[PDB]
Amino acid sequence: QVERFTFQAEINQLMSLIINTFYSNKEVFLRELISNASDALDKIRYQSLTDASVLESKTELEIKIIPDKTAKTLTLIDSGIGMTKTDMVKNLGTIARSGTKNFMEQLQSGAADISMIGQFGVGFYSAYLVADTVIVHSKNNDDEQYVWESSAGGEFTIALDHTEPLGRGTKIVLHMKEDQLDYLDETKIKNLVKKHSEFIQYPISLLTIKEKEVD
Repeated sequence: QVERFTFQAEINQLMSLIINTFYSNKEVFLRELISNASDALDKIRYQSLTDASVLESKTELEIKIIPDKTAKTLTLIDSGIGMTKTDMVKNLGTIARSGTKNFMEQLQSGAADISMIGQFGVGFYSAYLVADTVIVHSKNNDDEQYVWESSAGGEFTIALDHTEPLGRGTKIVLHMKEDQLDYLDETKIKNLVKKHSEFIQYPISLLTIKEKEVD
């Protein structure tokens, strides 16, 4: 069963700004999503320093990135703390901090730019610089696996997830814009991932799917 929600007014505005106005360093999205993956890993790691048994659902702490030219998708998977269902509504549909609300005014005035979005915990929405639709699958130790989706337009959905179990963590699937497809190209994505993960302390693996006709 599919459950439907409205973005908080500010999140709608953030998303319109990202979708409808111009910004020339769209590649910032990758920095933001890798940073979010790192933070979720930090969090499970932190818990495990008290109770190593929290890692039982999935023992590796790593990040995987999978460009798929045929599906037109860029997938980023981490084995971080994951989000419960309520985590997901809170984190991907709302703003918590008043600081985040006022940053939104600074941003919308043009005084701040999109690249500082992470300082205010909404770096995720930068995915919409390069993607028309975003799917987030997540699994936290204290809840079931859920799947969130939004193509923006003021609304998002959440459903029980019946796809491949993560064990623990988050998988973000960006359905790429027609014009932003070179982010799926091997050399470009390799360089970008390298550039934007230099201080990340978790292993990051990049997949390359090659497809050749056999003659």
